[PDB]
Amino acid sequence: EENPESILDEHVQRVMK
Amino acid sequence: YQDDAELATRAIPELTKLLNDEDQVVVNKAAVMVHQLSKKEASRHAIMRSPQMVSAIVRTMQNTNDVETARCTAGTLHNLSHHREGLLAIFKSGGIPALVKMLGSPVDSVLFYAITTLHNLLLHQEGAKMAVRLAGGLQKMVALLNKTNVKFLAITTDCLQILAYGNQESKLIILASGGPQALVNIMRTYTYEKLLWTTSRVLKVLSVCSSNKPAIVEAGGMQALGLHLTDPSQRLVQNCLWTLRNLSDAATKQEGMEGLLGTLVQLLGSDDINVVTCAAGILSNLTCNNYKNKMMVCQVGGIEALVRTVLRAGDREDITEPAICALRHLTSRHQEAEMAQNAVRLHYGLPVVVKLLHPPSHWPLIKATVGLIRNLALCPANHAPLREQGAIPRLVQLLVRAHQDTQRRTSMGGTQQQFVEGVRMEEIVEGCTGALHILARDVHNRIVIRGLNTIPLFVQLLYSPIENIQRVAAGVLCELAQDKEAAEAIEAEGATAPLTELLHSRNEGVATYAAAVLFRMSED
Repeated sequence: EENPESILDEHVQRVMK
Repeated sequence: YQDDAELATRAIPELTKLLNDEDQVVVNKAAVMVHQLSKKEASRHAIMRSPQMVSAIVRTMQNTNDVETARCTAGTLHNLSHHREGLLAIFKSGGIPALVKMLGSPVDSVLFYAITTLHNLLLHQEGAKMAVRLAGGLQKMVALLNKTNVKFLAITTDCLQILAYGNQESKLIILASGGPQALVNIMRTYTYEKLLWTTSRVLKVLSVCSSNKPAIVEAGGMQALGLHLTDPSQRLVQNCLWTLRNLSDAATKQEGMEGLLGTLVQLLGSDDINVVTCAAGILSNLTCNNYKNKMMVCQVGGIEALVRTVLRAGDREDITEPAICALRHLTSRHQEAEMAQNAVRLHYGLPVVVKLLHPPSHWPLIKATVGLIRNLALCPANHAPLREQGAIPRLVQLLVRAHQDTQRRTSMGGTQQQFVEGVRMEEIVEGCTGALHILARDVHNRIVIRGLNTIPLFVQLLYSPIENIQRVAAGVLCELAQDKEAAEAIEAEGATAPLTELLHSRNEGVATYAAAVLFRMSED
């Protein structure tokens, strides 16, 4: 279901902007 | 929830038993459940706080090549890395060397789980830097710069920035791994703001390195960084500028700099003082000893823009010093030098330039300004104006002060000769005398120079142990010797004896000027 690219998108969402 | 931190706890030893099972079929079952026990507030802190778990989970991931359990495990560690207890727990079980092994995984989801977790460890776990370096994550990360997912590259390049910062060990390895060329490739290929920014940060860190500097330059770093100076993002532009200033002293041999140079010139008219400062700094280093760059900057209006920069800077010496230095480079030794010398006058620069010789200017700016004045004086049309602004009296005054200071050190202030505000007074003595040598080509300037009673000093400068000073002193005396009255004064001052000895100087310049003074004085 969840695209294994959301892992990065989420990470980026928290570490920086 | 009242049974999560109670049953899952009694469930931890359970799944932990399965993860160590020899049957490569059910070990996958636990991997899934364990991953699930990483989404709940309890189960998360259950496994995370269960040293037994963490260890097995990590061992599983790396061992099982099964392109299905590799992600369940990898996915577990990543959920734990969002908590300090998790980071520490992962660190103790030796997850780092494992995660680094998974960076070679052909399963994107695993790859992403690996780089993101390592990023968390390198961001909040002390000791992570050593471990990643130890496992050889550096070369691995440099290899992965061949991928194309931009968010992935941003994460990867940020890790490299964290590991490289203030460590030549990492920097050396990055270089050997072909990092510079890869990093420059990213800057000239992608447009994802975050990625360009993070990559520019790695380059900034490497640019202060001695071995990485010439490498980044050869890879084409100057030109690539120059591609983003017009980008909307201020942090990107400013990072490219800082890195550019650092590389600029080792890039005086590059071609295809037209674009960068033109952009730097227009950046001088920026509203941001910090952009202006860097831009002037970079132009100063790129026009040093590079006739090509000099011709280009002049061609795109560099002279006018730099004089404007000086006017706008006011008493801010961090800006006028490099801007004045750039102007000095642009006014000599190149096809358009003469045009540059005239343009400074045509753009009302002579008055401002001469004023810079006066307080509140400090010595470094003064030193740079004297040199510019020497170049400006190569253009005969600048003689009268330079004289009208009081240049000669101030140059002589500066010469007298600096010479006396070197005299109060011929005794012992510390050593042969040290600095004052970062400048050796011997350099001011040389610079001023050199400016007067050129200015003395004009008959009216000679009258002024002679009228200030400078001949005695110029003669004593012939005894200077510094060759360059002996040379400019002999030079100015040669120019003044064409006037009979000055020629008699030079002789009365006993210059013949020292000039005669300088005929044997090991410095051709010194021997030639000395001889020229004697010839001028003989056939009158």
